[PDB]
Amino acid sequence: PPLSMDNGTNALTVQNSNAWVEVSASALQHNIRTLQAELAGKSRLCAVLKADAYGHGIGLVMPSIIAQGVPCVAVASNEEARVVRASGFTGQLVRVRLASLSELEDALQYDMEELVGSAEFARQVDAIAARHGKTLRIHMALNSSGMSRNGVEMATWSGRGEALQITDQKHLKLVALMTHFAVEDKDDVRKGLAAFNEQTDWLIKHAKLDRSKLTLHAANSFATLEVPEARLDMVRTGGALFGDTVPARTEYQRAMQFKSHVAAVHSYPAGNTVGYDRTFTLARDSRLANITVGYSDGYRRVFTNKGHVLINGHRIPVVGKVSMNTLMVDVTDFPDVKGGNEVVLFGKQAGGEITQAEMEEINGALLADLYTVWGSSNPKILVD
Amino acid sequence: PPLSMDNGTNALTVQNSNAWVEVSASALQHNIRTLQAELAGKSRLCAVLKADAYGHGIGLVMPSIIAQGVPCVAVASNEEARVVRASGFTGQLVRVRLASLSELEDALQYDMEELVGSAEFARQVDAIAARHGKTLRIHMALNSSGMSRNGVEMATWSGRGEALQITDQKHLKLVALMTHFAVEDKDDVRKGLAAFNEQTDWLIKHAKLDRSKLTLHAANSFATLEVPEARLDMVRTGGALFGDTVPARTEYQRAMQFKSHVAAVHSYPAGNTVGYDRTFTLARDSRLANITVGYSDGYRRVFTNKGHVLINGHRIPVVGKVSMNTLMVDVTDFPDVKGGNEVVLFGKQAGGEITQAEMEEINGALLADLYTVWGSSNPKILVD
Ligand SMILES: Cc1ncc(COP(=O)(O)O)c(CN[C@@H](CCCCN)C(=O)O)c1O
Ligand SMILES: Cc1ncc(COP(=O)(O)O)c(CN[C@@H](CCCCN)C(=O)O)c1O
Repeated sequence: PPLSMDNGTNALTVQNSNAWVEVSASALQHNIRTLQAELAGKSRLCAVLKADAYGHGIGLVMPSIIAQGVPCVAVASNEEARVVRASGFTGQLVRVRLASLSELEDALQYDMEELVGSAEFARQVDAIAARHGKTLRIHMALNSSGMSRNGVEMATWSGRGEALQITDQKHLKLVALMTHFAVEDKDDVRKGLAAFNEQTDWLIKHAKLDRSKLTLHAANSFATLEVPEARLDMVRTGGALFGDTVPARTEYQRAMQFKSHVAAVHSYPAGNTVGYDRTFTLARDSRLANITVGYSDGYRRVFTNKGHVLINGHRIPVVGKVSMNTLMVDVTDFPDVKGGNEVVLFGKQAGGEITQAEMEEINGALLADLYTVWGSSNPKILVD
Repeated sequence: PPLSMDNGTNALTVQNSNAWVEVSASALQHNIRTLQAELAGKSRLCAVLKADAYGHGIGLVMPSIIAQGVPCVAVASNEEARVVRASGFTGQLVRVRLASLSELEDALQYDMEELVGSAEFARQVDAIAARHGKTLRIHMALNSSGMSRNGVEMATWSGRGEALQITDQKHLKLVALMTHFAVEDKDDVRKGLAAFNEQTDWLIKHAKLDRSKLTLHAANSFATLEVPEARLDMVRTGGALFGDTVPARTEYQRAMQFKSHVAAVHSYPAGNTVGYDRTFTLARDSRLANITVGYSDGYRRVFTNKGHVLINGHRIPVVGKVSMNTLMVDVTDFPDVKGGNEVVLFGKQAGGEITQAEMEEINGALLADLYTVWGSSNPKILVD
């Protein structure tokens, strides 16, 4: 959780960092490159890079997005925008959530295209562009797939009207329409798509604006890889980039490993308890590892008496409550674990693996919900 | 999360922050002044400032610590220490968890007193001081309340022996004995104190130790407040400083509020469902507020269709799965809610209140499990 950053770059080493997150530079390029070919010049790529690149370091990943000349980049937070631009990405850059107004105003300087899903929203945002002399480009979000989140519900006549006035805006230039698929099911994406289609068609036709000057973009990762017809003009892909997408497509390589150190290993007696509130009772006569990681560090409380790490290839049980900065793990079966070893909180360790599958199960929600904040709470460090 | 930062300083402002953590400098400055009094100058005070000050900004909490002549600070990570010193705090600086050697070593530059819990750990560490020409000051950790965590187990001769060789180390000034308590409970905390006493007595004796050179220091916050006799030479408080301690002690004030904005408000019709996986169906023609905060932001997935947030003092419910960046709430009952409105996700807003108790409920862990990380994934902004 570095306390000094210069556009995503810290001064930290693996040596002097307590727990760290390893972005694989290589897996990255292999993922970009693979998508780029699978897509096949039938579609463009926005690399979906919000959440600081899903906890991978927008600043760390920007090199490689530039490297594989990816044309487009989605962000969410204003900083993500500053950093992309400050990397020299002279390309298309779009926000993939609604902003707040003040926020959006600041953003103006970064020349980002802004998402709009409502006429009242549109209206204000317009007066903000007028105010600065600038012309602001906008993606119109359409609730085609049923998210009820960013975009206008073009299902009812009200929406269709709201949609019109979004385009009546004299200081906003319209340049896309979009929806985002809501269920990761083939059939359900397929309806979403059929809807997005009529609604685009409808709005294009009836607001006498023209195809040629818009990009229509609905496909997320799962959508791109599974319902390719849903590709259309451009796709925005987070997960797949980083190798958590459809578990079956194993050509998409994990980009992020989460790791800590072993502080030291202590002995304890039969009948001791471990961590707050005496949750675990020591069954035999034990050796424990003080691992320099906690919930402060990201490794959440919910892993209490449930989770496992890897050390020296060894699958090793988390024991007792997870303290704020220190994790306790039973090495009582593994005499070969020693001070300064390397803990793998998530990933593979020559032999072993902590599965995304098994961590999600413990957590109660998807893995992003953990790793996008592991990102925030530790140093991201480039590798391969 | 600011992507550029200096010692925990950022050019981020409530205007362009998408969500953010407000640290109340009076809530702080009060809380310290309160302890310092309640203590009566009869017992020394460490500001336990770990996890970047329990997610409050450590480089933020510092200038007040310095100005109130708090003599000691307790940090966890190396950066935390760098920043304490960067800030001009000059006095006693201990680490409250075993470090791993590489990390311990890097830290030598900051003059920190290091926690030590076993003979082997000690000798190793002796080695490093040795190599460096330094005399490292060490706090011995006892397992008196039986956390089984950093503390040498003194309930067993072998362990007892370990203690003794920890003290036989040539290159380490042993300068405290401490332990930490496992149950926030008047009785269990007492047993542990009584234990800790005989063990400190014993060590001082058998190791032939100048009592006037040791700090005997055991009490956390709860212990300090609820069990005076455990104050001994010094205490170690975080929660209290931040107003997250014994709910009953209301003289200690919350120093943190969690906050975000309304993106805009969309009319979605009955029958629509909200967010990934159709988790929620609209029983009525709704007005849904789009909030520029999400699980990547720290506001985690556990709150799907569970949470409440305040706008204009209104208890408004989370609807649909908390997405990565945006959060959807139901303002159909609350037409005062417009775009741009400030949102409390945790705290108080004119007359309403999002209680620690009600969030812990849904989380399943103490509030620190959430908010130490809110700290990390959001900019912290000083107030009052
Ligand atoms: C509007 C939008 N466009 C593109 C993407 C990229 O999708 P992908 O990562 O699934 O390829 C997202 C992901 N944001 C999701 C994360 C979905 C979790 C799956 N990785 C959210 O808001 O929760 C998105 O919200
Ligand atoms: C060794 C030690 N000493 C003192 C404290 C300060 O406790 P206080 O916050 O009650 O003043 C801690 C905090 N670490 C704990 C406390 C949780 C914070 C909730 N109060 C942990 O690792 O969960 C600690 O690990």
